[PDB]
Formats: sequence, structure tokens, C-alpha cells
Amino acid sequence: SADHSQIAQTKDTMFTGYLDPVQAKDYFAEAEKTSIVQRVAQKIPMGATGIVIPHWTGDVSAQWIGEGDMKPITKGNMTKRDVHPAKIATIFVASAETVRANPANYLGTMRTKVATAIAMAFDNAALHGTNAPSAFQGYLDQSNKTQSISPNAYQGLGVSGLTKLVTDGKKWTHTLLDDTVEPVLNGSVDANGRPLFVESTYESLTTPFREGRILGRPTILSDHVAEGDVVGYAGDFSQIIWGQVGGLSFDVTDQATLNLGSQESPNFVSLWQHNLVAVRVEAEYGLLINDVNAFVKLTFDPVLTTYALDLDGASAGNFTLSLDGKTSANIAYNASTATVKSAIVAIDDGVSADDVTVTGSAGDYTITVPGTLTADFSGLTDGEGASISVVSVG
Amino acid sequence: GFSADHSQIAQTKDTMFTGYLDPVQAKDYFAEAEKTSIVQRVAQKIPMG
Amino acid sequence: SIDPEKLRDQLLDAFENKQNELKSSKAYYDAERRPDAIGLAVPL
Repeated sequence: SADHSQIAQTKDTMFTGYLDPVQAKDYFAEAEKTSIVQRVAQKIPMGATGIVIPHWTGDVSAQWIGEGDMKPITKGNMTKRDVHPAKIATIFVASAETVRANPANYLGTMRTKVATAIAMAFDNAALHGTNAPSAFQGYLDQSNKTQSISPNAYQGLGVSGLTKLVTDGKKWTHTLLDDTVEPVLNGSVDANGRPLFVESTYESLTTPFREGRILGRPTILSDHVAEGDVVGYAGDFSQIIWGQVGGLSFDVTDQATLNLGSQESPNFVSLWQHNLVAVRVEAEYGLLINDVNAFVKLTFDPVLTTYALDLDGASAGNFTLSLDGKTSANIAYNASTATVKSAIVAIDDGVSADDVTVTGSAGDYTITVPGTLTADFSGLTDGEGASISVVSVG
Repeated sequence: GFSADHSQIAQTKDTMFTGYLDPVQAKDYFAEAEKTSIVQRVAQKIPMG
Repeated sequence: SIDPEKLRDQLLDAFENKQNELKSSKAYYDAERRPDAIGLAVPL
């Protein structure tokens, strides 16, 4: 065996030898992380085939009539969406003597660390969409709405943020915050310099950080929900459903053969030939967010939003663009790139040519604006696939 | 008759029902009998190592 | 149910597959020649 090879565990630099002075704890071990999404979304029973969620969509209707005036006919209508699982999996490998000795309980330590890595992958694939599989539908960060909170959290969450959430007919049920939010809830003072959220001698922890309520909604706390400018969320968490087809399997062998290389440049190692032992780990997850616009992303002050506009190659007519429900004129499907910036600043609002930006060409524009942006394709003759989307961090 | 989703009248043809009212699974009424060796019926069986 | 013509010939096969390994257990009790029993220092 090659000692300290990147794949195989074997007796190498990682182990002291188990001499009496080795302390029974890493006295500075941080406690192990856990999934947030699995404690806030609806867990739905799910199998390997995936599932179908039905939905109603009819304009069922009735009309006022006169005496003897013969009666109208109406319709129900129905629709469905399917949801599917995706596997997350990994392998770890160790010398048979390393399995025998189990130094520092490395094998048990690995079996918990992989389970945490899988739980954390499921959180980030649902929250931030990072490396998300094809089967998951939507992720929270994909929302078209943002509110900043940092000068005064009460005016942030309870008033400004709530206004842009209820105006779409969406609703506020929970709020989910990163532990980095603590020093913006602390302070958040009234004009006389007393804090909100805490009692008159300031010995108590801050009310939401007790997992207490804000304006009747519960507060969920996390050590890892933040990424980029985003420090938390608020919305209708009933709109999220998730499933898990089976628990983490663990399966073990000395007898199999692995590839240590990539697929097209393989380096096959027989586990039996080198007397290594390998452990397979896998689980299946499914996720659906009914729509991602049911959540307002929470940030510190000066936040700015990027959108990608995609006409699916449509070839005659017009789209139009809106900020905060104010609506621009019609814009040609092929309009020269500075036209989009001109049409945005032509909104009856304080948006201006120093704040607003645009890049790209006919039907592939990327738009940057200080607000909630939406697009309408009703003026476009063949816009049958036309769309708009929210761009990630990078 | 009427068209596939004729706006006044609901029918089993209407796209709204697809996934309800599927045809049901049946056994293969036309399966072959699984055939077997003729030489094993006529040639003498002997032991071998 | 199975046709006893077929079952007979299926069972002679299973029986003869056993006989070939029972040979080994007989060879110790009958004290027959065994390849591993022959003392090597003796000239061929």
C-alpha cells in the first residue's frame, strides 16, 4: 500500500499511537451540525417511483338571472405535477488493520460525519440551490423578493418585508434566521435608545433568539442558513414538501473492486488484492416548493438584485417589464440592449441610470435593479416558452 | 361526438382526467409454454465428474 | 404438482451430484490412497 494515499485509510501520519496522555475528548470539539429543512417543511410519505400531486384549476361560476331567463353552463378543470427522488451517495475506504484497530474510533467517526455531510447537502441544495440535483423543483434563494433588516429589525420584518409579501396574496407563517443575526436584533433600539425584543434590565436573552415568536410567527434559528448577503428568510413554509425513500444505508466489503481514478482514466483497485475494506453510503431525497415567490430573503442594508430574461427564441411582438407593480411600455422582442435600461428608468419610480444596469442582446438580457422585477409576455406573438428567473451568487 | 375538451361538456376524453381511469393490468393470455430439451428425453443419462 | 417422469430424472441428477463429494468422506474411513497422504522424501 502507498502510505498517506489520498483515498485509502492506513496506519500513517494521522495517528499518534494511543499513548496514555491522549485526552478522552477533543476538549475543543464543536457539536455536530443538523438539517434545518427537515424540521420546517412538511415530511411527505414517498416511494422509489415518486408521487403525483393533483391540483384544482377551474373557473367554476354562476350568474344572476331574471324570471324565466334560461340558465348558463359552467366548468371545473384539473391539473397535476409529478415529483421524483434523487440519490446522494459516497464511499470511504480503509486498510483491514485500520478496521481492526479502529483508531480514535475513526470508522464510527466517519459513519457520523458522512451522515452529517448528507444532511448538510440536503439543506444547501434546498436553501441556496448549490449543486442541486435535476429532480428537485425550486430552491428558496430563487425567490423574486428581498428585504434588508439591519438598521431596525422590527421595521424590517414586521412592516417593510411584510408589505411586499402580502401584496402578492402570499402570507407570513415562520421566520428562519442565521445566528449572525443576533447583533442586529440586539440594539434595534427605539428613539430613546432602549432595545426592542428584551426586558427592562437586559439580563434575558433576546426574545426571538429564545426560539420565541415575532408578531405571532415562530422564529427558527440556525448556525448555517446564511450565504452571500442572505442571513435569513420569512414566508409560507407550508409551501415546502419533502420526502426520503429510505434511511442512510451502510454497506461494507473487502471483496469488491473500486476505481480510484475518474471514469475515462480509471485506476482499478481490488479491495481483496490490497486487503482494503470499503463502506458504501447512500440515501434518496425528494423536494418540492410549490412556488419560490412565497418567501422574502432577508439581508443587511444596500442589497441589489440580478434577473435573467429568456424568451425561448420567440420571433415577433413585444414583452413588457414591471417594478413594484408599476408597468412600462411594450418593448420589441429584439430591442437593442440600452432600450431595456431606458424602458426600466421610464417607470414612475426613483430608479435611475446610475443604479440600473443591463447586459446581453435580443431575447437573452440580464437585468440588475434595486427591487422586485416581473415580466409580461402577453404582447409577444410566439412567446409560448417565454420566462424570467433570478440569478445566483458566484 | 364532441372535441377532446369541448368547453361546455366534460367527458372521459378530457385531458383533466388523465391518470384517473387508466386501463387495468391483465395476465398474458398468449404466453408460450416454456419449451425444454428433447435430447435429454431420448439419450441415456450418465454420471460425470 | 410435477410429473413424476421428470421428477425421477431431476432427482438422479441431484443424487449423483452428492455421490461425487461423498467419495472424499469414504476415502478416510476405508483408508484408500489419497494424493496428500504420500510422503515426499521417498523416491518416485
